[PDB]
Amino acid sequence: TGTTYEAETGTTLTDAVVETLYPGYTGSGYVNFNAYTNSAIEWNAINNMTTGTKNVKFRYALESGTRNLDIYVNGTKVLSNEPFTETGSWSTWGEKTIQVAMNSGVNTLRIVTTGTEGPNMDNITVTAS
Ligand SMILES: [Ca+2]
Ligand SMILES: [Ca+2]
Repeated sequence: TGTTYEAETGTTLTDAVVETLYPGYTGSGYVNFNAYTNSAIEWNAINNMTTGTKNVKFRYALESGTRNLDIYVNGTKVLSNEPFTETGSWSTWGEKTIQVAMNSGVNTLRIVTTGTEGPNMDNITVTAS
């Protein structure tokens, strides 16, 4: 089974802030990206048992539209403009899972806005595929 990492703690934020306005988040809050481009959340301590493909499941809210994020693993961009589709409400928390390669031990994962801003981000769950 997996490990959940909160977006709001254990992370470095760039042009993004922790908030609690919309209910239903896990932990102490969620992250609101503020800039249409170059806002970011970086997890610096994702800790895996093995090297291989991981399921990374984002819990997020997005009232309308699709917003795209670049995704970096260990400093290298591995997904470009990955879509996050609407959930319908800022208090509807949906899920999106990507499959990405990661290493055993401690890894970093960063998600970055690229022109469409971002979903409000609650947490990620990482599971070996
Ligand atoms: Ca925002
Ligand atoms: Ca959270």
